[PDB]
Amino acid sequence: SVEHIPFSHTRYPEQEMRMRSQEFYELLNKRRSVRFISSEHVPMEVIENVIKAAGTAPSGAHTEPWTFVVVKDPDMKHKIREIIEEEEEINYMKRMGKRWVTDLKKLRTNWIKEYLDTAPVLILIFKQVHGFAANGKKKVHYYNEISVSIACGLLLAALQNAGLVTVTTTPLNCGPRLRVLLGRPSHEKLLVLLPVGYPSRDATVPDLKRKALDQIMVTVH
Amino acid sequence: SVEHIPFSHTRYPEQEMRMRSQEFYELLNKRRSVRFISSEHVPMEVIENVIKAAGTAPSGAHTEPWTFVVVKDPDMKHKIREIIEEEEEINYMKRMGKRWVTDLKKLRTNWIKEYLDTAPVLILIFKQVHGFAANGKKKVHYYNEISVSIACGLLLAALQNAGLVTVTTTPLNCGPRLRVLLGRPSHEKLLVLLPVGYPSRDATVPDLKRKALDQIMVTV
Ligand SMILES: Cc1cc2nc3c(=O)[nH]c(=O)nc-3n(C[C@H](O)[C@H](O)[C@H](O)COP(=O)(O)O)c2cc1C
Ligand SMILES: Cc1cc2nc3c(=O)[nH]c(=O)nc-3n(C[C@H](O)[C@H](O)[C@H](O)COP(=O)(O)O)c2cc1C
Ligand SMILES: N[C@@H](Cc1cc(I)c(O)c(I)c1)C(=O)O
Ligand SMILES: N[C@@H](Cc1cc(I)c(O)c(I)c1)C(=O)O
Repeated sequence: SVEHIPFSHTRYPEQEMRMRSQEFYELLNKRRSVRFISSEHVPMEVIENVIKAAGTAPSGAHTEPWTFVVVKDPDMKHKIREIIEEEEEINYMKRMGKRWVTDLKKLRTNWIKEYLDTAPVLILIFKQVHGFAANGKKKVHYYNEISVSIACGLLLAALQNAGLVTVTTTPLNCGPRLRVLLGRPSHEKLLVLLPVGYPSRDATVPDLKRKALDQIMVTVH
Repeated sequence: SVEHIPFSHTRYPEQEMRMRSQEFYELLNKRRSVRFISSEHVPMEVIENVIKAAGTAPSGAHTEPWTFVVVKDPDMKHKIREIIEEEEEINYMKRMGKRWVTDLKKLRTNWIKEYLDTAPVLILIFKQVHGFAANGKKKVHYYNEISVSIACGLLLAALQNAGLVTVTTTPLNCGPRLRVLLGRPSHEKLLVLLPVGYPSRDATVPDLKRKALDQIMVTV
């Protein structure tokens, strides 16, 4: 059924629009995945306000196919760390394949993940690959992966705006074990882990360049 | 290859963090998919900046596997409308199946898509399923769909921040036809299509409510 209201919208005059879009670009452009996170405590309000932000993503036919699992318990965080090192280490020695580990080299990345223990909160984003109403019939979540991914793009923006850092991780093959560990139901699958907090004093990043605009944008006549 | 540098953070005193993260939530919450786009011209510098924003996304092994095809030419915009409308008609009639079609009544969409002609900008996000080294050899794009989608998330944030509207659309079975029409290379696949501009004077949205925090978040 559902009815249809007018849309009220807030416009800015063209000059203001430009300002806000340069500035927002200049802000997002400082976002860098950080793999070295201070142990220092983050305000729980903020973590909430960024998850809230993520939950404003669009989603196939309005299905909102996403769960955000927040872990700050030092002992559950450790248990996650165990599952992921065990798996990542197999992924590096063999599972990923030679080509993938080669391609990874430059980032100086290994199966050791200090941050899963040091980061004050983790965020595990789970997609719901279908759902159930209160009625208990299966519902279809169209384009669930894209939807949750967008939402997730929204998370990254809110974190960077709120002055927190993270890295977007997809720990290969740790899905099923983390589901079970975290008591998530069978219709939910892990899509990303994000460790959240302040960068560590000694935090570094790989000196990578983003592509020039004329290499992501094509105008067509 | 490599090179690793000290990372420079720009920190905020906690009170300010709650304030910024609340405002940014409120800001984002006023975004809705809008399917009635006015034909007013929008400024390029802005479309540009929302794309620069979208391009600052993370990506699997720093592959950046995204191409944003911007189309403002009315002729071309029209030929996109023909293709899509032709195909969504089939989609609604025979091809999406009954369940899906029903799931969509509440939103009052069909295969007529006027914003394809009306809107002053179309943005087609394509994902690069693989790419090419400077030296011409194939390189793998790890998690390209998630990477491109994420970028797309930042693009939606950037549109919103800037006072424009759109509607994330997935034109099922339009992929190939639009690819060739827009001249794109074989290794590119259309993800999503965004008609961008201001809302029409008349513009509606369905009256949907969003989940509350405790229906999406779970602490352990
Ligand atoms: C990936 C995905 C696919 C979508 N595909 C379409 C579509 O093909 N046609 C359309 O009108 N809207 C599409 N949308 C818009 C959604 O229907 C919209 O977000 C949802 O109905 C709730 O709307 P909201 O943005 O106002 O919160 C899509 C959204 C998502 C994220
Ligand atoms: C979906 C996808 C998967 C990723 N997986 C990992 C990963 O598992 N481990 C890791 O350290 N970083 C991962 N990242 C972070 C990227 O390596 C990083 O985004 C890329 O090198 C560019 O770095 P930047 O975010 O600072 O721009 C992933 C990013 C994307 C979008
Ligand atoms: N892409 C088609 C069908 C469609 C409508 C909506 I609303 C939606 O959320 C999804 I998934 C698909 C169209 O544009 O009408
Ligand atoms: N997930 C592993 C390996 C990995 C590293 C990077 I850097 C990356 O972009 C991707 I795709 C995979 C790890 O976290 O070490």
